[PDB]
Amino acid sequence: IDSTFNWQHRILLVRAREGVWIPCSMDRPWEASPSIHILTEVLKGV
Amino acid sequence: NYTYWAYVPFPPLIRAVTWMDNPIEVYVNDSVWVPGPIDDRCPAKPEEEGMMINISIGYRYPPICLGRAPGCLMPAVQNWLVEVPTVSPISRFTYHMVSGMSLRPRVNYLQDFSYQRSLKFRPKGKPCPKEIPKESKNTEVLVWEECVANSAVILQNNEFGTIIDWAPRGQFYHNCSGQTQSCPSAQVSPAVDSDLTESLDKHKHKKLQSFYPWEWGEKGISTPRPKIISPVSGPEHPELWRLTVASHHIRIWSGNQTLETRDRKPFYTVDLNSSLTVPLQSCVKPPYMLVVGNIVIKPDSQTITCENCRLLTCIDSTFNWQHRILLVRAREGVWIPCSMDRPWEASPSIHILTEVLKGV
Amino acid sequence: FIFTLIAVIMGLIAVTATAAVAGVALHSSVQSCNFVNDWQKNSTRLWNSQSSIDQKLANQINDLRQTVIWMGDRLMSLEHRFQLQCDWNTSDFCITPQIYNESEHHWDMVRRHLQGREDNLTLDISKLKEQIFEASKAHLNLVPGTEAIAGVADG
Amino acid sequence: FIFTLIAVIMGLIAVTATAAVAGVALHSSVQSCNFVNDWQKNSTRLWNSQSSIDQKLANQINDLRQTVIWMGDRLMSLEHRFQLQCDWNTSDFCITPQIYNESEHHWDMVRRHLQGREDNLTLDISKLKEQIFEASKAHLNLVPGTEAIAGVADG
Amino acid sequence: FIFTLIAVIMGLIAVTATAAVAGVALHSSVQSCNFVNDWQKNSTRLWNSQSSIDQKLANQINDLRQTVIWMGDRLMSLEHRFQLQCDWNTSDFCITPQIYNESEHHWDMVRRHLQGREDNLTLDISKLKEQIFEASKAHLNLVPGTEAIAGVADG
Ligand SMILES: *[C@@H]1O[C@H](CO)[C@@H](O[C@@H]2O[C@H](CO)[C@@H](O[C@@H]3O[C@H](CO[C@H]4O[C@H](CO)[C@@H](O)[C@H](O)[C@@H]4O)[C@@H](O)[C@H](O[C@H]4O[C@H](CO)[C@@H](O)[C@H](O)[C@@H]4O)[C@@H]3O)[C@H](O)[C@H]2NC(C)=O)[C@H](O)[C@H]1NC(C)=O
Ligand SMILES: *[C@@H]1O[C@H](CO[C@@H]2O[C@@H](C)[C@@H](O)[C@@H](O)[C@@H]2O)[C@@H](O[C@@H]2O[C@H](CO)[C@@H](O[C@@H]3O[C@H](CO)[C@@H](O)[C@H](O)[C@@H]3O)[C@H](O)[C@H]2NC(C)=O)[C@H](O)[C@H]1NC(C)=O
Ligand SMILES: *[C@@H]1O[C@H](CO[C@@H]2O[C@@H](C)[C@@H](O)[C@@H](O)[C@@H]2O)[C@@H](O[C@@H]2O[C@H](CO)[C@@H](O[C@@H]3O[C@H](CO)[C@@H](O)[C@H](O)[C@@H]3O)[C@H](O)[C@H]2NC(C)=O)[C@H](O)[C@H]1NC(C)=O
Ligand SMILES: *[C@@H]1O[C@H](CO[C@@H]2O[C@@H](C)[C@@H](O)[C@@H](O)[C@@H]2O)[C@@H](O[C@@H]2O[C@H](CO)[C@@H](O[C@@H]3O[C@H](CO)[C@@H](O)[C@H](O)[C@@H]3O)[C@H](O)[C@H]2NC(C)=O)[C@H](O)[C@H]1NC(C)=O
Ligand SMILES: *[C@@H]1O[C@H](CO)[C@@H](O[C@@H]2O[C@H](CO)[C@@H](O[C@@H]3O[C@H](CO)[C@@H](O)[C@H](O)[C@@H]3O)[C@H](O)[C@H]2NC(C)=O)[C@H](O)[C@H]1NC(C)=O
Ligand SMILES: *[C@@H]1O[C@H](CO)[C@@H](O[C@@H]2O[C@H](CO)[C@@H](O[C@@H]3O[C@H](CO)[C@@H](O)[C@H](O)[C@@H]3O)[C@H](O)[C@H]2NC(C)=O)[C@H](O)[C@H]1NC(C)=O
Ligand SMILES: *[C@@H]1O[C@H](CO)[C@@H](O[C@@H]2O[C@H](CO)[C@@H](O[C@@H]3O[C@H](CO)[C@@H](O)[C@H](O)[C@@H]3O)[C@H](O)[C@H]2NC(C)=O)[C@H](O)[C@H]1NC(C)=O
Ligand SMILES: *[C@@H]1O[C@H](CO)[C@@H](O[C@@H]2O[C@H](CO)[C@@H](O[C@@H]3O[C@H](CO)[C@@H](O)[C@H](O)[C@@H]3O)[C@H](O)[C@H]2NC(C)=O)[C@H](O)[C@H]1NC(C)=O
Ligand SMILES: *[C@@H]1O[C@H](CO)[C@@H](O[C@@H]2O[C@H](CO)[C@@H](O[C@@H]3O[C@H](CO)[C@@H](O)[C@H](O)[C@@H]3O)[C@H](O)[C@H]2NC(C)=O)[C@H](O)[C@H]1NC(C)=O
Ligand SMILES: *[C@@H]1O[C@H](CO)[C@@H](O[C@@H]2O[C@H](CO)[C@@H](O[C@@H]3O[C@H](CO)[C@@H](O)[C@H](O)[C@@H]3O)[C@H](O)[C@H]2NC(C)=O)[C@H](O)[C@H]1NC(C)=O
Ligand SMILES: *[C@@H]1O[C@H](CO)[C@@H](O[C@@H]2O[C@H](CO)[C@@H](O)[C@H](O)[C@H]2NC(C)=O)[C@H](O)[C@H]1NC(C)=O
Ligand SMILES: *[C@@H]1O[C@H](CO)[C@@H](O[C@@H]2O[C@H](CO)[C@@H](O)[C@H](O)[C@H]2NC(C)=O)[C@H](O)[C@H]1NC(C)=O
Ligand SMILES: *[C@@H]1O[C@H](CO)[C@@H](O[C@@H]2O[C@H](CO)[C@@H](O)[C@H](O)[C@H]2NC(C)=O)[C@H](O)[C@H]1NC(C)=O
Ligand SMILES: *[C@@H]1O[C@H](CO)[C@@H](O[C@@H]2O[C@H](CO)[C@@H](O)[C@H](O)[C@H]2NC(C)=O)[C@H](O)[C@H]1NC(C)=O
Ligand SMILES: *[C@@H]1O[C@H](CO)[C@@H](O)[C@H](O)[C@H]1NC(C)=O
Ligand SMILES: *[C@@H]1O[C@H](CO)[C@@H](O)[C@H](O)[C@H]1NC(C)=O
Ligand SMILES: *[C@@H]1O[C@H](CO)[C@@H](O)[C@H](O)[C@H]1NC(C)=O
Ligand SMILES: *[C@@H]1O[C@H](CO)[C@@H](O)[C@H](O)[C@H]1NC(C)=O
Repeated sequence: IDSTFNWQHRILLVRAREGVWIPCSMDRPWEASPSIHILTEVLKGV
Repeated sequence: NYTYWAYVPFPPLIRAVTWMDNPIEVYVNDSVWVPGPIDDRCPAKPEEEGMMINISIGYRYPPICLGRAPGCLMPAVQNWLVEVPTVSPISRFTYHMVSGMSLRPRVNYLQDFSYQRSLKFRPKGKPCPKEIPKESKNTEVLVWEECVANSAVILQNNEFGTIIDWAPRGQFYHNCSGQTQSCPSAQVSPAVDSDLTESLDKHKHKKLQSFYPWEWGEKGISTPRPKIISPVSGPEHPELWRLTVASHHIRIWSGNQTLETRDRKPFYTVDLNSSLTVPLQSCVKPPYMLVVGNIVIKPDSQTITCENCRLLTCIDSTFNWQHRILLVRAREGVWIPCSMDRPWEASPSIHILTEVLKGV
Repeated sequence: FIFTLIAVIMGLIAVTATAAVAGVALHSSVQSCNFVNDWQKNSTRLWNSQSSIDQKLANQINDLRQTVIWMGDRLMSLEHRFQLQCDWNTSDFCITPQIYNESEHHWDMVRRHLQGREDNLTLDISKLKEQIFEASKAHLNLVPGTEAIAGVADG
Repeated sequence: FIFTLIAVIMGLIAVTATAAVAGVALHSSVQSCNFVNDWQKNSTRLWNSQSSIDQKLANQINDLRQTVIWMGDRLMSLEHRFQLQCDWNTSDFCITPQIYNESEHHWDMVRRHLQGREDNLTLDISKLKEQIFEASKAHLNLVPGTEAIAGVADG
Repeated sequence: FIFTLIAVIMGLIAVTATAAVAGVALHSSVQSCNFVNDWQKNSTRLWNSQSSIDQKLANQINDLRQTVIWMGDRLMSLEHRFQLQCDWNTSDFCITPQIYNESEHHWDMVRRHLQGREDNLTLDISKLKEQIFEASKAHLNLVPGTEAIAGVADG
């Protein structure tokens, strides 16, 4: 804020927000590791 | 070969503590004479003290160094005096004085070796008393209280920065206002550096005699709180004096001021005698350490260099002031490239399948 | 943030002084990751073996500013470490999949960073960390390379 | 907790303002995980690229209450992130194996949570986190499903 | 560091009191890791389900020394956990690959540690953590054993 400020406007104090939870859609089921994905790649290259 | 960036969270490196840091903890082992924090224990690794090291590091802000070298604060003896008024015609006061190694003010060579003073950046706090308290209590107990002086003393003013201290410094002087032209205006220090080193079992005596009453100023049982004001503004450091005070014994004095007549004029004598010294120990704790040796600071390149310095944790009276002390801390994480003989891998999953095929 | 470590093989002083000899070669050129591993090994062990905060010393602290600033740096470092992608074979420190260029980061900048400098000739950590973040995604590195899949699929 | 970020691609203002357009769709309905990934990508990059605490600003702080409270929130969040189970393919944020119901959590509650509300019509985070905790055990999710095992074992 | 948890299945009092009956057997001899898992299950769930710091209570705190000391212990605990090597099948708590000897650590030392003692007859955690750190390297445990490799290559 400096002297160019116009007091026809208001000032609100904000902060960057903490973590949030959101539903999220995927095209395939949840997986923990790509281990099965790796084995598929090996068998498709043989 | 394949070179990758690696992050090392806990490198075996150190960096210098600077005047832009906030104060650190220095522990003394005797709470009777010195305020806290207190720790009477010996260092955890007494056999690791004094291990040699070569250091070549940089800095962003001026490092905190003690000793007699460019960029380091010089140590010198400071005196603290307790004045007890005496209701008597022969003796006017009784004194209890403490002498210890402290920080040395810069000297006004223009005048009779007075202190260089400053009035910039005066801090909030209780002012130092201009009058002697009339209610003495517990003369055997010394009470340390933070006090703001009328003027700051300058500890350093050069290309390494400007260090000023708003704690009071006490000396003996004569008022000289409203007096004849025979009143001396020179300040007098009751104890000198040799009073803490040359003898310890021998009795020490100091006698100050003049035609004018002796005044003590500036008053206040307060310890140095230096701070940088140029080229950067940092916080006060009231713990640096704790390191220097353990490098020598502290001397305890007692005495009085008496009035007599010489040449038909009033005569005032201050007698101080001491037969007591107390040894102290001052230590820092990990991740902090002390670097002791021939420390060289080059401000043009902002480099700290020393050959054959020792790493220490505690300062005691065996310390030799031909060396300097640099305050350091264990460094934070660092980034460095390192090379591998095979490409980067996330998991050994492919590696595991190799021994399965060869196992068959 | 303050510990008393009596029963450890090496204290802070011995860790710092013993590694300084190998630190000379670390400041001169790029070393192998095995050399880097042996250099930081004892420091990592010491900072993973403290038991609890020394309560006798901690309860005497009056000014908390230096402790809070120190804790903020350690918390920030831990948050960044949780997001890094590291090679499986080294666990003491993290080797990222970002290749060292030496045409963008000359060794003089790295040497200045190793000495604790922050001038304009020093390696820029914020710029480097952004490059490493947008190159260590799990969808670019977790799956092994094309040649690696075909290397083992022979049998 | 206090940083001066000069050498970064985007600042906090640019990150907040540029993402607000995509935040309109995020408040209206469930989006794909790629949409969510693109929305938070620059914010995550910014909060992983700070170098060190600005000492010039940090040493001037007088009241430490707000800083300590902020750091306590960050420490609590990092502790909870260490316990979460996440899909391997996304590393910027964590996708849990907990299925969204929409019969227990209507979208209005989710929208109120995204707006930063804490009334009794908002999503209950403590209740949700208990549900996610007792459904994301490593002995229930680490081993791939029966169909996945039989799917690849054809050859 | 200060939370108000109304919408949780169990509070701190219920967790402590209900687990005390099984804690008797835990103090007398070595139990199976499944017994340990069931003993700490509700405590881990409670400490992973807090939503945010209660601001009404946090802004009233005057002396921060105790809170900062508590946060320092939490931060140090999280840093040490980040470098621990844990069995894949248990995620609530970490099982290290370090074998219990019972010729170096008698059960009396372990029982004293479980009661919260720190005398010279108690288990030395700093000494134990150094042994666990020097035996849990990724290049010693990540690759399965020789018999495991040969025990599956039959088909
Ligand atoms: C805080 O920490 C400091 C620094 O460690 C301690 O200071 C030490 O204090 C002790 C006790 O006051 C000092 O020890 C004294 O030294 C003198 C004799 O020692 C010298 O001579 C012998 C003989 O060869 C040498 O071995 C020794 O190294 C010294 O060169 C005497 O003043 C004292 O002797 C007393 O004990 C002996 C028994 O051993 C008797 O014969 C004597 O009559 C007398 O009773 C005493 O030994 C020591 O020098 C100090 N260390 C220093 C200055 O570095 C503080 O005590 C400590 N404060 C606390 C804990 O409150
Ligand atoms: C290793 O780094 C070099 C040099 O990096 C350069 O210097 C650094 C200090 C940083 O400032 C870098 O941003 C800077 O590029 C990389 O080589 C450089 O590659 C870029 C991109 O291809 C070249 O820019 C070109 O410039 C013009 C348009 O401005 C056109 O020819 C091209 O379209 C292109 O954008 C740049 O000239 C080039 N520099 C040199 C000296 O060759 C190099 O890519 C990198 N190695 C990698 C990533 O493997
Ligand atoms: C998705 O969520 C629905 C609805 O969830 C309900 O509302 C939420 C806001 C929370 O309060 C939930 O606790 C609450 O159930 C789930 O459907 C619900 O399933 C439960 C359990 O099967 C049903 O309870 C039944 O009630 C009686 C005894 O009280 C008996 O019929 C049964 O034994 C059973 O306990 C509940 O009626 C049912 N509600 C509805 C509207 O169908 C649903 O399971 C969940 N989807 C999942 C988990 O895939
Ligand atoms: C389980 O622990 C035992 C006993 O551990 C002993 O007591 C603990 C409280 C600690 O102080 C340990 O450091 C201490 O060893 C281990 O057995 C011990 O093994 C060591 C090393 O092999 C034996 O030391 C021997 O001593 C002499 C030389 O001093 C020579 O015979 C050998 O070269 C060797 O160094 C020690 O005698 C032995 N103690 C007993 C009672 O048998 C044991 O190894 C460990 N089990 C494991 C690791 O599987
Ligand atoms: C990290 O700490 C380890 C110890 O945990 C240090 O390794 C030790 O180094 C010493 C000194 O070289 C080795 O002693 C050597 O033993 C024989 C004779 O007994 C001989 O080779 C040498 O003359 C020397 O005395 C000691 O064995 C070794 N201990 C080990 C490997 O377990 C190491 O130096 C430290 N490194 C750093 C970078 O701090
Ligand atoms: C993961 O890291 C480990 C530990 O560094 C690697 O094991 C190391 O493998 C190298 C290469 O074979 C060994 O060096 C060689 O060992 C013998 C010593 O007699 C000899 O052939 C050579 O002179 C050379 O020094 C090294 O000893 C070995 N280290 C240990 C502790 O076992 C391992 O290769 C890495 N795994 C990867 C990259 O997949
Ligand atoms: C996150 O930051 C990235 C940059 O790191 C932003 O992506 C950038 O978006 C702009 C605006 O769409 C892209 O500019 C485009 O370039 C060409 C010019 O011919 C044209 O397609 C458009 O007219 C536009 O000007 C820019 O390329 C792109 N940078 C990339 C992809 O590297 C992004 O918008 C930010 N997202 C959020 C949600 O904050
Ligand atoms: C893990 O995540 C990555 C990154 O999101 C996934 O890669 C993405 O795969 C999708 C599906 O094939 C690609 O979308 C398609 O790409 C082309 C674009 O010309 C076209 O076929 C379609 O219009 C569609 O957009 C996407 O480009 C690709 N993204 C990247 C950055 O490579 C990957 O599939 C995921 N792995 C899983 C789920 O196992
Ligand atoms: C940890 O908390 C769980 C709940 O989240 C506690 O488990 C609960 O224990 C009670 C008492 O044993 C179980 O009630 C029992 O249920 C059946 C009839 O439905 C029968 O066996 C008994 O008559 C008794 O009523 C309750 O079902 C069970 N809840 C579950 C498994 O979800 C557990 O005791 C707590 N453990 C510790 C160590 O604090
Ligand atoms: C990973 O941990 C899980 C969870 O503890 C282990 O699953 C457990 O496996 C044991 C051994 O088979 C099961 O015990 C048996 O279950 C039935 C109960 O009717 C019966 O066959 C036996 O009387 C015995 O009690 C246990 O139920 C099962 N627990 C769960 C929650 O499914 C699993 O084996 C572990 N994986 C490893 C060690 O590789
Ligand atoms: C610090 O540097 C000095 C000077 O380079 C080292 O002293 C040399 O030590 C070697 C053996 O290590 C001797 O052969 C030389 O004669 C020494 N003097 C020189 C080169 O002038 C010292 O070893 C280094 N390291 C420390 C103190 O840990
Ligand atoms: C010296 O003694 C005088 C009294 O003789 C103290 O008081 C000062 O007196 C002078 C001369 O009248 C005034 O100008 C000052 O303003 C007086 N000071 C105060 C605080 O009232 C004087 O303070 C003494 N000086 C010292 C250094 O102790
Ligand atoms: C003021 O102090 C001096 C110096 O300490 C005192 O003179 C000492 O008196 C004692 C007690 O009789 C003797 O043991 C010392 O030998 C004397 N010292 C010297 C240097 O002469 C003096 O008595 C004190 N005056 C008072 C208390 O009025
Ligand atoms: C300064 O000298 C005085 C005496 O002039 C000392 O006071 C005496 O100390 C002895 C020995 O402890 C006691 O027995 C006497 O009772 C004390 N008083 C008198 C009047 O003799 C005093 O201790 C000396 N000061 C210091 C600091 O050593
Ligand atoms: C990789 O090998 C080359 C060729 O020998 C060498 O010049 C280079 O320094 C090595 N890279 C490293 C050690 O990072
Ligand atoms: C660093 O800044 C100084 C400021 O005096 C300037 O002279 C020098 O050229 C700069 N170096 C760079 C940008 O590499
Ligand atoms: C929320 O609380 C208000 C309190 O006035 C109440 O009227 C309303 O019904 C509540 N809504 C719920 C419990 O969904
Ligand atoms: C523990 O310390 C006490 C101190 O009195 C001693 O008697 C005892 O033997 C010690 N026990 C040990 C070292 O196991």
